Amino acid sequence: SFEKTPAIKIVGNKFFDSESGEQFFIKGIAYQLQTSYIDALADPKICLRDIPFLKMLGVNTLRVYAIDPTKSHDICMEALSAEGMYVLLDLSEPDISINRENPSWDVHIFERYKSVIDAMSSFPNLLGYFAGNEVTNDHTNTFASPFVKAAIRDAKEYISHSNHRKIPVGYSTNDDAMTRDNLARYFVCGDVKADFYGINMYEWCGYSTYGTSGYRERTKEFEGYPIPVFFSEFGCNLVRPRPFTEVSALYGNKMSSVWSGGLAYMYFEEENEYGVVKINDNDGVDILPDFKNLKKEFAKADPKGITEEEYLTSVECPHIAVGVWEANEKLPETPDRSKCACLDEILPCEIVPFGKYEEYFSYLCSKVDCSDILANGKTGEYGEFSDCSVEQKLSLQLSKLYCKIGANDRHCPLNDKNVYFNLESLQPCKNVFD
Repeated sequence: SFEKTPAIKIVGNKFFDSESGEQFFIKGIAYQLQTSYIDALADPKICLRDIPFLKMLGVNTLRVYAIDPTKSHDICMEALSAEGMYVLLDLSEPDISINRENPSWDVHIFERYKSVIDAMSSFPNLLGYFAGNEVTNDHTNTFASPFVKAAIRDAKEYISHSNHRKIPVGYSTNDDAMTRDNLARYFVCGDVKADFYGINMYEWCGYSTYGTSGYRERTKEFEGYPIPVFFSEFGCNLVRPRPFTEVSALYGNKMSSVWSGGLAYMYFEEENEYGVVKINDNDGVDILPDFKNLKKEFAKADPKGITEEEYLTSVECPHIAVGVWEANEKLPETPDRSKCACLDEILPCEIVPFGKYEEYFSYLCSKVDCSDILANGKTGEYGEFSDCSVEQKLSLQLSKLYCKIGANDRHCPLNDKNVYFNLESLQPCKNVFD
């Protein structure tokens, strides 16, 4: 039973408890142990150790960056519900993410997102999904953001055309001044919109103020923004112990009318000095001085919200400007698993997954036309097979060189142990093919 955590819903630019009608404010902390990620919410001994410490801290929300969808989460998710706690969840993992330097929206990443959605959507205390975290981070990689918008669209589509509660799908961004307005506008522009928007906000350092930190200016620029907005991370570590005086500002009357709260970064201490606890060699919890300051600030924080009943009584995309903003409004298409699966059956020359990609793409794309696998977020040109996996794309180009050479001897023209002749290509899915 999840009675202590009714589903939160979005109306306009605010969160609301769907059963009480009261506005929901996030008082959170990031909770991530550093598969090749660790999924503490799949390990009862870890989460049941930490939840009593989370309870003392006074949080109602965790941010989790990676779960293993092949594992069960009901024990930890029920234990969290018992203490009134919700989860914001990233859909990616470290090795399956939109790469900001070479962005793609493809079958491999989309399948990861779906699996996470399938693993976690039955939990009423799943607050929301992040389709991206700081993908575009400065003016040289804004062309990554159309790939993220496509991911939001396709994630929302897949949630929509399914049996699940319509869990909102949003985005988490950094705080680079040259890109931040454009990013905010881009994610609510056109036909595809994020459902909510978190900022990783570290502008308030030590004993700062509302007027000197930048918080006032941020608050004024997000006032009237059409979707819920909050601090997906906060807790600058200039001075230590961290005072967390930003918490008083965040949940004060001025900021609580714009921001839906925030999540401190983070629970575990991990060589970066951001923890509120340290895990000892016994695997027990040692409370750090930060914990008490955060605890005391969250306890004082009493945001003045509005009831849903009371609250009840598309925008232009940024222009393209070279060097500054280069995110095309035209998005890549929904990746097609069945179409890309056909390459595995028909292609003469295949390569098993691996530095070598960049090397082997440079090589093959000098000998054959690679337009069919390129994805360009600046111009909105996406090749026919640009949604396929990193290996299928490479296999296609190698197979193209093989046929162009014409030898027809089953010698694939690239010397590498991962290259092999595909015997399935001699057999008679879809003749739609190339």
